[PDB]
Amino acid sequence: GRLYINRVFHISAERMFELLFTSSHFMQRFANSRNIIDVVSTPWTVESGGNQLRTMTYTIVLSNPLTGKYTAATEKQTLYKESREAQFYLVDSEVLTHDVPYHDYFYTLNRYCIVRSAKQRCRLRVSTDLKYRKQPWGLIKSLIEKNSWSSLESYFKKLESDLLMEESVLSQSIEDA
Ligand SMILES: CC(C)CCCC[C@](C)(O)[C@H]1CC[C@H]2[C@@H]3CC=C4C[C@@H](O)CC[C@]4(C)[C@H]3CC[C@@]21C
Repeated sequence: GRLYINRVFHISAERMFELLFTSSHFMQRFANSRNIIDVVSTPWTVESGGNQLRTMTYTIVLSNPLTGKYTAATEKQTLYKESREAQFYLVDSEVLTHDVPYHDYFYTLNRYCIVRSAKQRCRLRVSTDLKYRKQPWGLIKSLIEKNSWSSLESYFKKLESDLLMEESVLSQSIEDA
């Protein structure tokens, strides 16, 4: 679909994963700045396949005249079995909206890839794709496209800006010790 973040940070692959995929204060501050409230999540849970599973719910406060003031959302995060601690993290995040128009007809798939670059460095790669169900006809999908890609771009750029500010204070704190 679209590649929104491709960057090497001066944060370890371990710390980057715990920043993004645990109930970190970093994520709480970032979600608030994006008007995402009432974040509820699970711990990472193992299943028979070997992959790990984490699910979240939250409410997105919307600025769209075509939508209501709020929409419920559900996120299912899949950490693939191929991941190795502090070395390689590959998460597939599927996001469902529940109160926007045509919410039954599409969802979003975000793939997060964290690979350790050096000793305290990592490369984060986030790609985004829209998925469709029930075969939305004609005008429905073009409306979905024009009301998603720009909001997803705005979302992940603010995350990259916050990760860079995090990199600047965390790498300094580690280096100074
Ligand atoms: C047809 C037309 C009336 C639809 C308009 C309303 C749709 C929204 C509001 O335009 C949706 C579409 C994609 C939705 C985003 C998809 C993925 C994520 C990543 C996750 O971490 C945090 C929530 C977030 C940013 C979702 C936010 C809500 C988005 C942006």
